[PDB]
Amino acid sequence: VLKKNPLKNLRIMLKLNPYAKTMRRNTILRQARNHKLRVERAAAALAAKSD
Amino acid sequence: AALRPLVKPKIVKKRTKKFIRHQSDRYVKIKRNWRKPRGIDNRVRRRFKGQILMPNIGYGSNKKTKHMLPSGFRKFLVHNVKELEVLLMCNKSYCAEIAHNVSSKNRKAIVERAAQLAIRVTNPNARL
Amino acid sequence: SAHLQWMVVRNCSSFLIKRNKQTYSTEPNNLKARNSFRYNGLIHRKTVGVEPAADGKGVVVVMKRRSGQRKPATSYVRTTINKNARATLSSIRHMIRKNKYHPDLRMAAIRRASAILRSQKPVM
Amino acid sequence: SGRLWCKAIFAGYKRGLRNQREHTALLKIEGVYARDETEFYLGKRCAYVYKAKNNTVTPGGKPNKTRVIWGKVTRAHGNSGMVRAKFRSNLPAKAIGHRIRVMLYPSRI
Amino acid sequence: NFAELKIKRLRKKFAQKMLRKARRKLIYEKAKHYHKEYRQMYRTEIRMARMARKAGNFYVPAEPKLAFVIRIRGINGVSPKVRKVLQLLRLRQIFNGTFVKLNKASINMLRIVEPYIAWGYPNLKSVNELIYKRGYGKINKKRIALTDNTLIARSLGKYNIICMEDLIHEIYTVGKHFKEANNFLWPFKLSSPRGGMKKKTTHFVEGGDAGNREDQINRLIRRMN
Amino acid sequence: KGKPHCSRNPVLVRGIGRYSRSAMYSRKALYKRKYAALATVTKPVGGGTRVVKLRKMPRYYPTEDVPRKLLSHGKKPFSQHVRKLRASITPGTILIILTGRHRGKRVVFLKQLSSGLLLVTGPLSLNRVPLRRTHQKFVIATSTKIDISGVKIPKHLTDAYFKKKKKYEITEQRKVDQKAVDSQILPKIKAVPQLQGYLRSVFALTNGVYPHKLVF
RNA sequence: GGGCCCGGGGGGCCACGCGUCCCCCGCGAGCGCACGGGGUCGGCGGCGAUGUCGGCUACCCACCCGACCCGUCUUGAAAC
RNA sequence: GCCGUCGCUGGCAGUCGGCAGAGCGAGAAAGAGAGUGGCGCGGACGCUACGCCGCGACGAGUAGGAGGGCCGCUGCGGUG
Ligand SMILES: [Mg+2]
Ligand SMILES: [Mg+2]
Ligand SMILES: [Mg+2]
Ligand SMILES: [Mg+2]
Ligand SMILES: [Mg+2]
Ligand SMILES: [Mg+2]
Ligand SMILES: [Mg+2]
Ligand SMILES: [Mg+2]
Ligand SMILES: [Mg+2]
Ligand SMILES: [Mg+2]
Ligand SMILES: [Mg+2]
Ligand SMILES: [Mg+2]
Repeated sequence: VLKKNPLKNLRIMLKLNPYAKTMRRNTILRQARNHKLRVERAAAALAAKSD
Repeated sequence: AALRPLVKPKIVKKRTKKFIRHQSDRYVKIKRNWRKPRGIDNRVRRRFKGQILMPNIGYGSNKKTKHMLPSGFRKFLVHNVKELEVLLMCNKSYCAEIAHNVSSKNRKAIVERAAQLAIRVTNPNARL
Repeated sequence: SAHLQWMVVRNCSSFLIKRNKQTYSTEPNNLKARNSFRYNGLIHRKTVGVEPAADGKGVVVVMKRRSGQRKPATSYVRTTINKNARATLSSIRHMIRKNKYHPDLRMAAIRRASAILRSQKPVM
Repeated sequence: SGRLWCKAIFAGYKRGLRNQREHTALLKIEGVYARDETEFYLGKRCAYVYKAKNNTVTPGGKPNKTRVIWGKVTRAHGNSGMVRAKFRSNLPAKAIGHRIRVMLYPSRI
Repeated sequence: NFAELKIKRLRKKFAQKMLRKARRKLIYEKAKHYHKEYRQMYRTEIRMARMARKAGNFYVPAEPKLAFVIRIRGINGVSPKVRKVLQLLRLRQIFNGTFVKLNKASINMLRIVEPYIAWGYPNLKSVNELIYKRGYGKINKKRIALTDNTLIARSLGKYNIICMEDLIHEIYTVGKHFKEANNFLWPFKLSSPRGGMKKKTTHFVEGGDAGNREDQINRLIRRMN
Repeated sequence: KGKPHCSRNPVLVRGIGRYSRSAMYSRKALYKRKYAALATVTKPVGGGTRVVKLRKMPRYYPTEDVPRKLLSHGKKPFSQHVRKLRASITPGTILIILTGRHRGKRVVFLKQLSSGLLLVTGPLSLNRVPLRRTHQKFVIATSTKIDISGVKIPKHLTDAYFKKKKKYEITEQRKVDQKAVDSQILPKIKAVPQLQGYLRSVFALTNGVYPHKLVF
């Protein structure tokens, strides 16, 4: 069998570890939520600079 | 409409040049056939840089494309008409070849029988 | 028996031929014409052979009967099929398959009969 | 109605001090002498144009004496804007210090 | 008749299918419990370090039980005792790595081969790259790639190590059957370090790469692998 | 019997659902969707009725057959591939065609075709370039754009319209389509100052001008 | 912090059924998509019967790099 | 990727076909086992078992040793 790299390949990582599905489903939602919180903090800082 | 083989793979060759013998250029008594040098202080046999290469086992061709012609066939030497019923079955893989000592009146019969049996002859116009 | 005389025939037979890193057998009853145990016909009790006819048209099928094994004149029986292309191969397939007569060689006999038909077909 | 290829001078082969690997060619494209600037030419097609005695066929025209050896710019070399190329047929060393054509139509723009 | 037979074959196929699904559920929940354990172990060291600084004292962390050893020098011109220790640590070619647990025997076995090796204390993500990217097991004395968890579970199922996460948990949190897990793991055939080396011959303290580099081995594992 | 519904969860990462399997179970609502449990044709022949056979056994067998190949999983034909786009190539830009027989010509880009080639068309009075397909890689994309969104492109033209049939005479449909596209392009490019001369003039490299140095 | 984050008065979840007793507080089926046990196209363009296509090897020549004449006795040979 | 060596003394007699039901890559010492009461005649290759096929690692060499030569010369018994 051709050894596909689990660090690069997604489904080989899923075959070796089902919990990698939830590990990679998390830290997309978390990083997007933290990015939206960063945008909200920057908007509050710009509103404080304007006011 | 030449006789095509069944499968035509890419015949890769690791080396096409001849392994000429050491100091075959200098002397006329030395033939081009390879003999391994077995001296104490020779340059080729202990693999100095920029010398004559040696016939190792690593230069061997693939087993799928070994003893294979550039057309895609494997040679088989045929003496008479009776040896073409041997090759009527193995037609798309192996080919025929007429011997040098066969006369033209029998080469005509061999070429005619191989044309009936759809067998490719490497020398179809050997005497004429 | 079978393997007992195959261990004798396998290297030093008169039909054997070896050149160009190839090995064959020039037997009249050998089909696919190469040196093998399953394809050798002079040894086995049940032997199917496919040959061209004495005339230009037709294909003869040689069947080895089980009774006269030590009698070479009454061992083999020859039948001529001078029929069309599809029903000739169908007749040989019904000879080898449904009679329970050596079913390991039916497809090779069909290939050899197709080769003899391609040979006796007129050339382009 | 002008030049559609960048000027590049073939310096030499991929070589050590006492060995050369003639399958990889070293190319010196004019005008670029930095690793941050040689990132444009990565992947372009290049060819040594030369003319010979006998006529050879030409796609889209009459047969002429000109011949080429096509290739592909693989990756950068050094720090001074040198670059590598792998060709299908190896270059002759008659072409040492002569012009080849690197192209633009394998573009990434 | 072949009436009950095909139905019983379908029932056996369904039994193997639900058994496989139950084993997948077990592997998933073991990996989730392992993630919880790694979170707890990562936070508890920071907690112990914070409470000592709050009280005004100093927290000495526990010495790490596991090390990763890379044979950085070649085979030519080697002392016979040093070569014996290298072949007992399974370091045969250059740039091979092994996981070695620590004790008084292991520290002196690394001390006797310090100029020819580079050994350090690896990180969890470094163990993850070494096990996932270069996962080679010794099944029937053969270097077979670990592409499926059944290959691990066929050899180490009696030691409750049935998946890649079980193997990573054993190697990182060294426990009972670290010997069997490490002997299942083939010596990691690693590449040359990208970019370069500082110096191969001298020790890491005196401007080189040989010897002990505790936290600095994670820069070099990612450099080679 | 039921109408087909689209994918519930969005494409969060490629190959990764946005929700987990239990939240997907609750969205599918499978708690209340539970369940439990030719070759012969008879034909009259004027005798009796003969039973003919379809896909009958072959009359000819070759000397040797090849075995079947293994089943690859991700090897699509050319029609089923995904068709990529650059961020610079937008409908409205002016491209530079290089490798064709129209070398160095600055030609206006129209739209993306179905097969993957670029439908590029300049004015026949300006560029002398017809309704031509160009390859995406074989084109320099210059950031000089026009407001092309308010046009009525013909829908009958496609990748099969420009495929080579087999001297080549120009049909009247090509002339009608060229006029219909030119009448939509020409006022929008003549509204831009000095653009028609830029379309007529050819691109050419000269001394001291290098594509890694200049920007466009 | 650890105990399925012990227990009582907005977000994620490898949790899905019914009936009985005690303690604690083994077969449901159907259709596709595809980071899934090693490449395919169900994609194409040109040049060709009197001057061109292919021939790796072999005939000759040119260029770059390498490159001291074989056997021997010898610790050590290209050896003055 | 290809060649050879070594090891698994690994696998292949299972081509068991209207005298039929096409398997033993599967984490878990062992049976797709017998019983008795409550239309259409169809299915590629194989296996010179001194052969075929699959996995892994290995590959320098003087003196020297061993094996394979469908490498070569001459004569004899058979055979084509
Ligand atoms: Mg010496
Ligand atoms: Mg010119
Ligand atoms: Mg040394
Ligand atoms: Mg680098
Ligand atoms: Mg020199
Ligand atoms: Mg002497
Ligand atoms: Mg002496
Ligand atoms: Mg002396
Ligand atoms: Mg000497
Ligand atoms: Mg001297
Ligand atoms: Mg080696
Ligand atoms: Mg050796």
